Amino acid sequence: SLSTEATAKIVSEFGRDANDTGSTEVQVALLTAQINHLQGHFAEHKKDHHSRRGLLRMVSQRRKLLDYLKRKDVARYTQLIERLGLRR
Amino acid sequence: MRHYEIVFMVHPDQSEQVPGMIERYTAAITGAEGKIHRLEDWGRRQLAYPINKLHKAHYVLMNVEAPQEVIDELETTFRFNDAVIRSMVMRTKHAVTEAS
Amino acid sequence: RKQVSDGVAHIHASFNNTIVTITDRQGNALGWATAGGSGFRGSRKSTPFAAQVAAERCADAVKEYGIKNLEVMVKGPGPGRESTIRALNAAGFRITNITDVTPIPHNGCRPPKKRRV
Amino acid sequence: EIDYKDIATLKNYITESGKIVPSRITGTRAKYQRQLARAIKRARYLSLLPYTDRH
Amino acid sequence: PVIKVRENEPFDVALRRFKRSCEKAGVLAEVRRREFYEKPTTERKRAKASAVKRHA
RNA sequence: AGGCGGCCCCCUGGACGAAGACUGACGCUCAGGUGCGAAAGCGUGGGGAGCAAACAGGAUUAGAUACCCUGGUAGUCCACGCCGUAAACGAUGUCGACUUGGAGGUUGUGCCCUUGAGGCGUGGCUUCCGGAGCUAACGCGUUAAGUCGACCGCCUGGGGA
Repeated sequence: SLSTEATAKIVSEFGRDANDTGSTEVQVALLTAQINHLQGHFAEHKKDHHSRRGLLRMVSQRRKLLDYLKRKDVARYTQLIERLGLRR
Repeated sequence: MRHYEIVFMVHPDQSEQVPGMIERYTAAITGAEGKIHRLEDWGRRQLAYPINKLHKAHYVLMNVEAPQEVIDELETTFRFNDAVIRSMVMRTKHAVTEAS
Repeated sequence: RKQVSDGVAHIHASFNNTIVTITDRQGNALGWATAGGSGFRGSRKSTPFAAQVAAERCADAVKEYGIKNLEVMVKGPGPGRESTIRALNAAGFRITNITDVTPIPHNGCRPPKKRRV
Repeated sequence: EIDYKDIATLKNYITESGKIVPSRITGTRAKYQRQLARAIKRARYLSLLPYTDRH
Repeated sequence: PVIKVRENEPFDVALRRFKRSCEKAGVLAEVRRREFYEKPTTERKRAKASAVKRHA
């Protein structure tokens, strides 16, 4: 998944200093940082399906927060989905 | 940083390399910003049954405070090293150095 | 023949029969006899005194080597493995200790289904 | 138990034929008995507790 | 497994030890679990059936 | 949840024990919709100990396409999908509130000179006995089959099916 040092990276940049981890940017960036990792792990194997059941929750929970982000602040919201680079 | 328990035996026929062998690991953890927490040579030790041959054997154990790769890179030297038949890592739960 | 004074009686005591084998230290079997190869057929093959008589027939033709000691091999439940050893007692043998020889599978082959009789 | 290197006390958990004695007779914590097997089957290749006396 | 011969000891005294030695598991009794083919559903309920029998 | 037990690393994930901040209703339910999904089998590339359908042989029987005995194909083990069904049961929808008891276990955790494996609280789960209550009874019975709040699901004689 992601390391504690690499988890510490996402909170600060997408949050208000290093202390805003409840910011959805932390999770989604953490989640965005994670879908690609398992994407790497899932890029190999292709046999880690049940962990891919861990894979979807990231993608779906990623959809949830961004769509959650849309209602609260689009000016902020538009920042991350481009910042997280999904949707066309 | 994770702490790990590293225990590996040098065959009694290989008893001399232990001084040469461990120092390389000493440079192996010292390199990765981690250090040693306990390094004891228990000496040669009897084993009840042969591992496809021979009884008794020489034991060496050392605890580490180093990253996974130096943990992982170190586990590489052991597989290739036929002198070091087995070392398997256990636990972190903070580092300790005690007992006998 | 050849004088050994230290043999080995491998007792295989089947549910139907109790077969014991005499052998030397390297395992090179010297002699061997069966409870069912000693009279008893069908039901009577797997009886203790049937295993006892097997020891009588197994206990002979193995001292012709002049065996003076022989380590023993336990094997499984059933009529033998107790009467065979008793008959071996009749000759005036010595035995220090008896150690279990059971291969304990650690979850190996799929088990057997009970005989739907 | 805790470690595979102390086969001396590990031996009380083995019958004379190398089959690991049930911890139920030996007692020991439920988790502790597991550590015995970890030190025994895999560490076999380290020759900790004998198979049996055949050879 | 070595079953050794001492000096002066009759084969009768160990006679008790002979069956006690392997009765602890039972060579043929555990052989009873490779003679035929059994579904694992049998043992699990074998554990289940035996588990129930084990409640005094 | 099915389902999960020889040993070690990555990662996960969920879960509960003590205080301190954080925001403030941001909650529960869900048609449709979305994922997973015990066992067998099959498709496809391997593997291949046990074996054991089908199927061969020997026995009983009046007869025994079986039970009894020797074989035995598939398959059972590593890789991709499908199939998505079963006594998948505690025959016990989901979430929140109230309520005699009794007696254990295990798992946090303070307390107490542990003055000793103990004594005294604070949570979780769970094991057995049972007040009330209620039930057609059977019994359940503070994890309610006793007392309330929301959503969803479902049945209308037997066979046909």
